[PDB]
Amino acid sequence: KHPVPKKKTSKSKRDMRRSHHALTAPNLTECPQCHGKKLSHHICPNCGYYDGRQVLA
Amino acid sequence: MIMPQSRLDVADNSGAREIMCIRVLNSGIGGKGLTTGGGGNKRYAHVGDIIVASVKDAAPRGAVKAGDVVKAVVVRTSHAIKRADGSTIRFDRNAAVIINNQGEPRGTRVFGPVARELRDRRFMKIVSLAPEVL
Amino acid sequence: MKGILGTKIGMTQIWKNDRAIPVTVVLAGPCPIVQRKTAQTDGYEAVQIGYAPKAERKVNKPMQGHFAKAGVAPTRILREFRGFAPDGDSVNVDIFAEGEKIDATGTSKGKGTQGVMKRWNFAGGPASHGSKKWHRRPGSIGQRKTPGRVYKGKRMAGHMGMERVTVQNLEVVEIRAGENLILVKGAIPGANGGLVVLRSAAKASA
Amino acid sequence: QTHIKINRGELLRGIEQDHTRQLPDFRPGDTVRVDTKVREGNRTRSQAFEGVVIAINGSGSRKSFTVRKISFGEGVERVFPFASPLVNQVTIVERGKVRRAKLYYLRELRGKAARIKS
Amino acid sequence: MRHGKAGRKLNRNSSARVALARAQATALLREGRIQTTLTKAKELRPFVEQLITTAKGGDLHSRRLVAQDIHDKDVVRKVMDEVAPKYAERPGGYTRILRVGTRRGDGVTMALIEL
RNA sequence: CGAGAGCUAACUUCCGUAGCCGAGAGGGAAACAACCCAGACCAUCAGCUAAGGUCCCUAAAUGAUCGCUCAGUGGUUAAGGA
RNA sequence: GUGUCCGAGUGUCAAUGCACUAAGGCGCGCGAGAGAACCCUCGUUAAGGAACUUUGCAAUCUCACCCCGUAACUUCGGAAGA
RNA sequence: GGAGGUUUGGCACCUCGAUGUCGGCUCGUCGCAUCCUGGGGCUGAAGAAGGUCCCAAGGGUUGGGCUGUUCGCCCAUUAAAGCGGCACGCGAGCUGGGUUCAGAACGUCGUGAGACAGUUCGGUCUCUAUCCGCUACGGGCGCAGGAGAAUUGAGGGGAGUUGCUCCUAGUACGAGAGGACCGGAGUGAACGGACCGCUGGUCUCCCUGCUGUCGUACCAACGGCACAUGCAGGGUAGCUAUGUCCGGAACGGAUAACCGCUGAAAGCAUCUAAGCGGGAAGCCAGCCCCAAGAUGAGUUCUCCCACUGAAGGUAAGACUCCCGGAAGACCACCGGGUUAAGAGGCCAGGCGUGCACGCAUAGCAAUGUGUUCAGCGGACUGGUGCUCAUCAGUCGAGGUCUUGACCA
Ligand SMILES: CC[C@H]1OC(=O)/C=C/[C@H](C)[C@@H](O[C@@H]2O[C@H](C)C[C@H](N(C)C)[C@H]2O)[C@@H](C)C[C@@H](C)C(=O)/C=C/C=C/[C@@H]1CO[C@@H]1O[C@H](C)[C@@H](O)[C@@H](OC)[C@H]1OC
Ligand SMILES: [Mg+2]
Ligand SMILES: [Mg+2]
Ligand SMILES: [Mg+2]
Ligand SMILES: [Mg+2]
Ligand SMILES: [Mg+2]
Ligand SMILES: [Mg+2]
Ligand SMILES: [Mg+2]
Ligand SMILES: [Mg+2]
Ligand SMILES: [Mg+2]
Ligand SMILES: [Mg+2]
Ligand SMILES: [Mg+2]
Ligand SMILES: [Mg+2]
Ligand SMILES: [Mg+2]
Ligand SMILES: [Mg+2]
Ligand SMILES: [Mg+2]
Ligand SMILES: [Mg+2]
Ligand SMILES: [Mg+2]
Ligand SMILES: [Mg+2]
Ligand SMILES: [Mg+2]
Ligand SMILES: [Mg+2]
Ligand SMILES: [Mg+2]
Ligand SMILES: [Mg+2]
Ligand SMILES: [Mg+2]
Ligand SMILES: [Mg+2]
Ligand SMILES: [Mg+2]
Ligand SMILES: [Mg+2]
Ligand SMILES: [Mg+2]
Ligand SMILES: [Mg+2]
Ligand SMILES: [Mg+2]
Ligand SMILES: [Mg+2]
Ligand SMILES: [Mg+2]
Ligand SMILES: [Mg+2]
Ligand SMILES: [Mg+2]
Ligand SMILES: [Mg+2]
Ligand SMILES: [Mg+2]
Ligand SMILES: [Mg+2]
Ligand SMILES: [Mg+2]
Ligand SMILES: [Mg+2]
Ligand SMILES: [Mg+2]
Ligand SMILES: [Mg+2]
Ligand SMILES: [Mg+2]
Ligand SMILES: [Mg+2]
Ligand SMILES: [Mg+2]
Ligand SMILES: [Mg+2]
Ligand SMILES: [Mg+2]
Ligand SMILES: [Mg+2]
Ligand SMILES: [Mg+2]
Ligand SMILES: [Mg+2]
Ligand SMILES: [Mg+2]
Ligand SMILES: [Mg+2]
Ligand SMILES: [Mg+2]
Ligand SMILES: [Mg+2]
Ligand SMILES: [Mg+2]
Ligand SMILES: [Mg+2]
Ligand SMILES: [Mg+2]
Ligand SMILES: [Mg+2]
Ligand SMILES: [Mg+2]
Ligand SMILES: [Mg+2]
Ligand SMILES: [Mg+2]
Ligand SMILES: [Mg+2]
Ligand SMILES: [Mg+2]
Ligand SMILES: [Mg+2]
Ligand SMILES: [Mg+2]
Ligand SMILES: [Mg+2]
Ligand SMILES: [Mg+2]
Ligand SMILES: [Mg+2]
Ligand SMILES: [Mg+2]
Ligand SMILES: [Mg+2]
Ligand SMILES: [Mg+2]
Ligand SMILES: [Mg+2]
Ligand SMILES: [Mg+2]
Ligand SMILES: [Mg+2]
Ligand SMILES: [Mg+2]
Ligand SMILES: [Mg+2]
Ligand SMILES: [Mg+2]
Ligand SMILES: [Mg+2]
Ligand SMILES: [Mg+2]
Ligand SMILES: [Mg+2]
Ligand SMILES: [Mg+2]
Repeated sequence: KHPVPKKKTSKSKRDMRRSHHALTAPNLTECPQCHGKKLSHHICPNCGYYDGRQVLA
Repeated sequence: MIMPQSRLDVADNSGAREIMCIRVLNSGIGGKGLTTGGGGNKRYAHVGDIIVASVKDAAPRGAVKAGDVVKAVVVRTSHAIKRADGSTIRFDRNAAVIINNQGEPRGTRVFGPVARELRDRRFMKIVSLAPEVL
Repeated sequence: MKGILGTKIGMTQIWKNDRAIPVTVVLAGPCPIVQRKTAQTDGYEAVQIGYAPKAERKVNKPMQGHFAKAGVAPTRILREFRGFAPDGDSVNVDIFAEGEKIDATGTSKGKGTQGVMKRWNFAGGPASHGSKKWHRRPGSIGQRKTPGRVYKGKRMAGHMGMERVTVQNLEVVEIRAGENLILVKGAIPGANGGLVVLRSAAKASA
Repeated sequence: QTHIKINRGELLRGIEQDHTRQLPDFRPGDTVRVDTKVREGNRTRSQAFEGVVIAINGSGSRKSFTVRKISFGEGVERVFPFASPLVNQVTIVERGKVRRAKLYYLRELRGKAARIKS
Repeated sequence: MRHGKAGRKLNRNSSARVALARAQATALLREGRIQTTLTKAKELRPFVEQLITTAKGGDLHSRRLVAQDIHDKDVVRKVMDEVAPKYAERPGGYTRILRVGTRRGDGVTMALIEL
């Protein structure tokens, strides 16, 4: 039993492994009924409008 | 479905009551009596298949006594059998009936209905003695 | 050679004479003759035909123009039948006659990531006589040092599913002509409503 | 997966209905199916199953009932599709009182006192 | 696989799946809107719509069929005498979801469910 | 190479003797401490050679002359047969 | 793991047992999805029934109270909940 | 006289800062000195069944009792129950019976402590895989424009087994009994793929029934806990076998042993020395699946065109996101996204359950009947715009050169 890794892993191959951890920037889009930005198919956090005002704040 | 170790009930008056199977075969009724072969790996006797078995309890006063090796044929599955039309048959208890190597039974009368597949395997002699088929 | 497309609909019981049989209903609806590929203009002989129309709003422009060469409404599926040279459009009746053998090709039902006991009929190993590979596990996987290899090809957990499968010598039980249905003896592969193709027997045995 | 607008159901039912016959409404009381069997070489023959009806299953072509007799000491049961050509006719013998759709307990009982109510 | 099954465990057993469905029913009926995780709201919508259509029968049977899932009497009177008669004209579709967006602690994307 | 021990086995064991290796780089033997060539003070985009080579890989005669083998022998043994 | 004391009710021959619950006390200080292989604790299983295997190991099966009935053997008590 | 390295060995070369050891189980793959099957020669080969040698490794080679066993014996079958290799294949895969740690006992040896590869009971087998390798699934980039879709198959895999019966034909053969080759037709076994109509399994809250105890004030009616379904009784869709359908093949080509045609070297003879024809379950092709990262990057059909200053708005056209899917771990794939039936709901139907509440009546009551083929409702088939798929955003071409041909 008890597998272990053999040789210490090198800087370069480590970085090739992490090559996929790039983050994906949200596709933001500005609220038509306000100033600020809002996630698509969500209510505008700043205003609260999904078409009238939807959330309280 | 018959497999080795599966005790079955004798369908005749040859004078054993209970026979534990010990082989499924794959031979039918030929013109030299029973056939040989069919391949030797089959593992399930369905109705109308020959099956060697050791007799386990027999009657006092009997043609067949206890412990003897005998080729039975099977007439009563608990497992379902299905016709070319879509009927299904099943019987509450498994049962077989001992024979000699020409297909002729070794008792005087068969006991309880036999499956009609026996008629398909030209087992004429057994099915003559049987109060009902199906 | 000759063939057509359609969709598996479902399975059923049926009585030809008195023998009950399981049939499968394909719907082999009319197929446009889109593209007539000839070796003199394509290197090989074949015909490409369509199935299940698509709402023209949903077509790309290039595909509207592909069909538009042929005077044909957009159809969500096109396929090619080698050696096949019909005329007009491929209705299913004309291609088949009752009782003839036809190969039936559809995509197998994707069961996903399957163990070895499920995928390759592996044995299993005792479910009580000691272990902790209680079921499921492939056991050993090779020899030892000589070939350090584990064979290329070795059978293993994996995507059991979704394969294209051909099934040979299926029997046309019946042909409903004005519905574009076609009964076939026994089963064909797929989830219901998948595409499938019916063709002449790949090996015309005697 | 092609994406036709199709009623799978009426498509099936249209070919499954040429092969559907209906008979005497029941479920769980005793009954006699008068069937043909022809396996007798080439000549035809009648034969009579009379037992309790223990289940009803299916619809259309696939519908089938299950009847249970004791013949010569041994219990017997059988499943006939209503559509089956080797099932000529079915008559009731008597209606049963029964709280339940299946009656598999009749398998465990096999006595005279294990009857069906009238 | 689930090549046709329907539903969700919500990482819990059977009786828990059940009380959670019954009690978020009780709450969004008690209060007309609640905010909860997006999964659990998609879960709740068919349950509570079935239930309001149970209450649309009027009858003592319909109210007892609701009483089995909603064992705080005051909500049973609300949903029965107040809310289902209101939806009288509605052919089904007595709820909506909009998604308020992501929470900080566990990074869930919560949403609102109302009627 | 010469003996013993062994089975006229052993990348076997024990002695005599010469050389290499140990302590030895360089060319050859596809590769390879031992074999064949040849003992590296340093530097050169100079010349003749050793063993070994000269069809392409791959440096250098698809060299010359009398044959021999048509077996891929060449590129894995023998008693024996033809 | 840690000595002593008190430790309610319903039902069940009895009980400090078992199930639910009073009082009282708590949800065990990552969460949310999803419903692959595989693994752990589990539920049901056609037909067959120990064929499995070192071994029926494990998992079934048996299950409390009442009545009837219980052997070889015995140290006369018991075996016996045969 | 050789061969092979599977036996008991010899030798002592790597390994004592560790190369886990016998048997089983699980996976396998290779040799061929071939157990079956196929093609042959000779036979003391009439026939049939054989013997023995040659060519042949495609596939196949059974289940149980005894023992830790390998083996061997036996049961009962078989076309046949092949021989060996792969660390006597396989413990970071499993057991742990054997043997080989501590207890103990017996025999034997020792005065004794103790002992034997003699025996006997018992005795801890270590959640986390870096690399290569293996099965799956994506991301990037490439393929001299940017794109949607159909494709040719370089080249790679899988499959490959056989028995029995019948016709020929009771003919050839044989004194007789027995009893054929070749060809033709059928039917199973094991294995494989697919499938879920049938036969069944299961379907953890779809329906019902049961107990205790709590709770909704009480009765009725219900809920909770009794499992992580309290127990039981059935169970649709899915998923599945024991369940169904399909399969192995024919035709072709070149071949092995072998059998011959023409025919010399020797005016004969000889299948070969030139030449040619016939001949296998084997080789190539034929069946099914993959595949142009076949950087040798292939073809065809169609679309957008030629914008402004390697960059930027953009076309053709993808994506993000939303809603889902017989697609799935994630990704990916497929569908719908308001010129919309995508899912949910709602309505109708299907199927499961099996006669709901309540009220009436009967009856001391337990309970029975009617109303009630009821009531209830997961996954099933359709309709229907009632709810959510709003708004938007992001990316995405102007196609190098040289030579040759055709056009003004
Ligand atoms: C991991 C499970 C145990 O595994 C073990 O006991 C595993 C031990 C391994 C297998 C041993 O190594 C082997 O020794 C052989 C003689 C040779 C062999 N090959 C290589 C030839 C070799 O593999 C042991 C002796 C090696 C090392 C690792 C060692 O001494 C380990 C000690 C502790 C091991 C573990 C300790 O288990 C203890 O068991 C108790 C019952 C637990 O309660 C707990 O005690 C606190 C646990 O820890 C001491
Ligand atoms: Mg471990
Ligand atoms: Mg005896
Ligand atoms: Mg198993
Ligand atoms: Mg290992
Ligand atoms: Mg090697
Ligand atoms: Mg290697
Ligand atoms: Mg049952
Ligand atoms: Mg979780
Ligand atoms: Mg409704
Ligand atoms: Mg000597
Ligand atoms: Mg030496
Ligand atoms: Mg030495
Ligand atoms: Mg030294
Ligand atoms: Mg020196
Ligand atoms: Mg040197
Ligand atoms: Mg060399
Ligand atoms: Mg060199
Ligand atoms: Mg060295
Ligand atoms: Mg050196
Ligand atoms: Mg050396
Ligand atoms: Mg020399
Ligand atoms: Mg020179
Ligand atoms: Mg020289
Ligand atoms: Mg040169
Ligand atoms: Mg010689
Ligand atoms: Mg007390
Ligand atoms: Mg108490
Ligand atoms: Mg008490
Ligand atoms: Mg307690
Ligand atoms: Mg405290
Ligand atoms: Mg807490
Ligand atoms: Mg468990
Ligand atoms: Mg079972
Ligand atoms: Mg039993
Ligand atoms: Mg065994
Ligand atoms: Mg035992
Ligand atoms: Mg033991
Ligand atoms: Mg036990
Ligand atoms: Mg006495
Ligand atoms: Mg006494
Ligand atoms: Mg007792
Ligand atoms: Mg080391
Ligand atoms: Mg180590
Ligand atoms: Mg050979
Ligand atoms: Mg032979
Ligand atoms: Mg012969
Ligand atoms: Mg082999
Ligand atoms: Mg082997
Ligand atoms: Mg060895
Ligand atoms: Mg070994
Ligand atoms: Mg042991
Ligand atoms: Mg002594
Ligand atoms: Mg022992
Ligand atoms: Mg573990
Ligand atoms: Mg763990
Ligand atoms: Mg290029
Ligand atoms: Mg190819
Ligand atoms: Mg390649
Ligand atoms: Mg023949
Ligand atoms: Mg399969
Ligand atoms: Mg079912
Ligand atoms: Mg009450
Ligand atoms: Mg109640
Ligand atoms: Mg409680
Ligand atoms: Mg509790
Ligand atoms: Mg249940
Ligand atoms: Mg051929
Ligand atoms: Mg020749
Ligand atoms: Mg030829
Ligand atoms: Mg073949
Ligand atoms: Mg640009
Ligand atoms: Mg997608
Ligand atoms: Mg889309
Ligand atoms: Mg709207
Ligand atoms: Mg829809
Ligand atoms: Mg009533
Ligand atoms: Mg449900
Ligand atoms: Mg729907
Ligand atoms: Mg409309």
